[PDB]
Amino acid sequence: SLAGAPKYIEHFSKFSPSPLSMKQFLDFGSSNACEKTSFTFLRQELPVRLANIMKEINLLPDRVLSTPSVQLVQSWYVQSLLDIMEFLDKDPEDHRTLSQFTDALVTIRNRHNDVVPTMAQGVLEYKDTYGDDPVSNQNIQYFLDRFYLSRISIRMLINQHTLIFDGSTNPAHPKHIGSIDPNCSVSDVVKDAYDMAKLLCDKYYMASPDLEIQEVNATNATQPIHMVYVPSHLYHMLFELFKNAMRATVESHESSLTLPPIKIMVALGEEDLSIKMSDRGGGVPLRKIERLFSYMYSTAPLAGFGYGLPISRLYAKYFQGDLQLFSMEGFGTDAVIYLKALSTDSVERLPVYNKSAWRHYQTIQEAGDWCVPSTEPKNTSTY
Amino acid sequence: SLAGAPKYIEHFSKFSPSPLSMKQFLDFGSSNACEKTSFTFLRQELPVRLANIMKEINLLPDRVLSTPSVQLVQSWYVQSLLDIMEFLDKDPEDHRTLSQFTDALVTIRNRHNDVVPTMAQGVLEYKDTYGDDPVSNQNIQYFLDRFYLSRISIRMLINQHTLIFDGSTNPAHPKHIGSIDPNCSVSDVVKDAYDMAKLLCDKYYMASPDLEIQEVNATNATQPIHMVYVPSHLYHMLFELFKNAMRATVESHESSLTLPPIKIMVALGEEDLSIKMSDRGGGVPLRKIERLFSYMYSTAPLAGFGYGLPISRLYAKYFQGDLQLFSMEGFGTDAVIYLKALSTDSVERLPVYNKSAWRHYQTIQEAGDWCVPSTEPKNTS
Amino acid sequence: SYPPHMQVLLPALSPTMTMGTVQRWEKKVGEKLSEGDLLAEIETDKATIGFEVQEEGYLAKILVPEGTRDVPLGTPLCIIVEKEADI
Amino acid sequence: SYPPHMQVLLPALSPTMTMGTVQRWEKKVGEKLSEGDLLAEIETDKATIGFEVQEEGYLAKILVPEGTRDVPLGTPLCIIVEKEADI
Ligand SMILES: Nc1ncnc2c1ncn2[C@@H]1O[C@H](COP(=O)(O)OP(=O)(O)NP(=O)(O)O)[C@@H](O)[C@H]1O
Ligand SMILES: Nc1ncnc2c1ncn2[C@@H]1O[C@H](COP(=O)(O)OP(=O)(O)NP(=O)(O)O)[C@@H](O)[C@H]1O
Ligand SMILES: [K+]
Ligand SMILES: [K+]
Ligand SMILES: [Mg+2]
Ligand SMILES: [Mg+2]
Repeated sequence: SLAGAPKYIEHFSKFSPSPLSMKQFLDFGSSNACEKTSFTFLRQELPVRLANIMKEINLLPDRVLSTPSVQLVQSWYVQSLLDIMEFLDKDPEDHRTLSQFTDALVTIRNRHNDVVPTMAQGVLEYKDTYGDDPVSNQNIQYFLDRFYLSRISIRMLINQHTLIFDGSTNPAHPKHIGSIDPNCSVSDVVKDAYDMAKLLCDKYYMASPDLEIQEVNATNATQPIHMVYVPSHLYHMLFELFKNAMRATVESHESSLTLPPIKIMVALGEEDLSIKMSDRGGGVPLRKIERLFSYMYSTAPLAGFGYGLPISRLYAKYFQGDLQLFSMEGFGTDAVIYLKALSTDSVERLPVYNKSAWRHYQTIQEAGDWCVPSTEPKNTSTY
Repeated sequence: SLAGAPKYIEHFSKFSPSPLSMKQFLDFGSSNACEKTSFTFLRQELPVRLANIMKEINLLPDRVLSTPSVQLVQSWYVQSLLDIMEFLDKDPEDHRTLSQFTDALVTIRNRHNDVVPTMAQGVLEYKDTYGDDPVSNQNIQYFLDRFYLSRISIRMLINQHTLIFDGSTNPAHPKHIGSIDPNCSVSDVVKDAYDMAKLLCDKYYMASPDLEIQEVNATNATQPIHMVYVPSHLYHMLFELFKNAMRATVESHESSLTLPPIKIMVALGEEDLSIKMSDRGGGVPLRKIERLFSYMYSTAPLAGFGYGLPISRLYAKYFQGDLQLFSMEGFGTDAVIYLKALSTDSVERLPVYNKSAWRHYQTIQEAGDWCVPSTEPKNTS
Repeated sequence: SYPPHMQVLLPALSPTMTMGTVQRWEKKVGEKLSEGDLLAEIETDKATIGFEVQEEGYLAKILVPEGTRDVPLGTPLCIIVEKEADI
Repeated sequence: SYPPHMQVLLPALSPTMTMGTVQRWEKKVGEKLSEGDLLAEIETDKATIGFEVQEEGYLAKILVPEGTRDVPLGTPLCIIVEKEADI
């Protein structure tokens, strides 16, 4: 019941979300992936993940909350909570209850399909009024990484259930366990992502850098590098990075014609799988690197919006990896996706509401930790 | 008076240190640098910098303070403060007062020569007892980056003064303005740093990798890359990085006359001067990178101590630069030094003690705002 | 001044959690407890949750030591009294 | 009767500093002031400094505007009242 929504939130937000390993996902979709145990798990966990993050939605400045776009996703989360909550006391071992559960998840996924651009519009709507505010910046930034990561994990869980149980029969990948490829060809995903970005590049500039691909398997000298991953997550990251590198290469070669290739390095160690994308696209000054992962910086008032970088990083952070950038202004840039090599180490990174999360919101403006130089420095030159 | 030392701290700790640009250092040692203004400045500024950091020393846990070594340097910082204060009411324009001032700076520089191994000894003697706890560990790390960066700055001011105003008959160079080279050949510093490192390596392993350099100047396609800098600082960083690179390169090939070279890439744009050092020394797992800049981690219980990385990064940070490490486990590692390209942007990076600095020592164990998984994750099969 | 104290019972940190392992006491005997601090680390088979202090006071005794496996719900773990005159 | 007000005189932030520029106000009229908070930015010829509050109260009125160049020491900058009953 909609009236009781705030107490459902208070109930489930008290609980801690349950992070899963890729080993756990994979081992579950074994042979007799037990729909009963997937339903009963999700019936509980999804509300836990929803309530936790909604608790944090309610903690952002009222100037952001008031915007139509924010509230539009707030309304989506409230409904999703309820649609799922109408299953809590339903009976497993009944195919009706299970079948209409996956239907409900399909609807939730269709409902939440535009969450990314819509939350981005709310920040834009915030930017088209109060503008900038240091303390407000921090809170929105802290919130967005968490919100978006919470989202990816919710998508994950939903897709796993739907792809396995009979929201498929023909259209999927009859080798994947859900969205998970146990023998994912890292190189093929690199080539796929390159193909699309190149295509978009040629159809927006008429010029394009080539691809150079190299591999170093330090675990087995000769072996092509494969891993247990979600190829679409991987695809998203590389597709995005590729586009950034392609724009940069073409735009910084105003005198050119003779485009320096984008070089890819795939390394595998005992613990890491590293993918380095190198470009000779003129680089970015160091003080601007940090800005590039800011949501409030890359938005106004191949290159679409300005959320490709922060979001790709979240994809990489989701299974305990990272995406780091290091340019050299005047030469080019290196972007690096870091992934856990082992499916045991590939554990969900999930935001958690608690006193610790609460205090990251509503924080004060502090005095500088280090010296701040004067704008007009004292001229110490002689007579 | 020694007895009145605690109030001298509280007086000067209240003030803010004064960050200087490299342009300012260069304009002072313009034509005829004036020892008066250098005197009247340092006479006051050095108390300030001493007092600020000293106030932070007495905020780290009693368990670290009680150790002979931390307390040994504490007593040095006490003395240098009083020595410099003995000049406060002194008369400028009187050559005797100036001449004995630089001598006091020489004395203070010698007193403080071995601050780095000593503070490292204290933390070691601390690890020899209480060992580990996150609340103590975090404070020490926060303190040490600040303490060491502070020292570099005090040694900078003392080195500027003495080089300029002491011993006119020639060591030094001195196309340099103190320790600052207005036209510093980045490449040469790289070659020099490589030569010393290749020497140490070639005799502690009897094998070393070659060097390759490449420069890309975006401001002036042809021109060799130069900058206003302190060659020592630059050399220190590169030297330290070369050692790491050579060790790992040699120790990963564990069977080679076919060692892959260390590659250097020097780039200059409108704002950054960037030096990338690539080696194929087999790399480090990512979870271990952040650990390489920890003071407590690289100390137990060619490759000497463990403070090479953290300290070199502080040199890089001291004039608004950085030192970033990124590897690929099983391949190699890139290490990047980032320096501002303009002497106007190369401003001193100094810790201020204030209420904001106070609360960084006064925090406690919180829960994480992220989910920590179970150590025995539920069997899903 | 002989009061009825405040009791610390193990709650459901996960909705289907019926028992939990008391991993790591982050507060020792005779410590200050402000509403919100990290009291201990509680680990189930699904998560490792940081158990936070709800009611203000001071920790006087611990009923369940570090490393005790499978402690059920509603189980007393430690005692809270408002006054620090118990040390 | 006069409300128990606090006054904020400009201090020397450098030991030789006798006067300084008031860069910008980081706390507007009517705001609470917990000890530690960044009140304003003060810029001299040697440094820009974050000026912090020392006693609790509220911002009542600004006496010296933003951008005001070279204000001598001991000069009042704003009035602080310990009570909320001024808004
Ligand atoms: N390889 C690169 N070289 C130079 N600049 C880059 C590179 N990658 C990113 N940037 C800069 O960082 C920003 C890219 O951030 P990003 O989040 O990818 O948004 P976007 O590429 O502008 N558009 P989109 O990703 O489609 O939303 C751009 O403004 C670029 O100036
Ligand atoms: N280029 C590199 N390749 C692989 N490992 C590295 C590299 N650089 C640093 N490391 C690791 O980081 C650790 C710390 O390095 P560093 O701080 O330079 O101290 P150190 O090399 O151990 N000896 P010292 O420099 O005398 O203190 C090293 O022991 C290496 O394991
Ligand atoms: K929670
Ligand atoms: K200070
Ligand atoms: Mg992009
Ligand atoms: Mg070293």
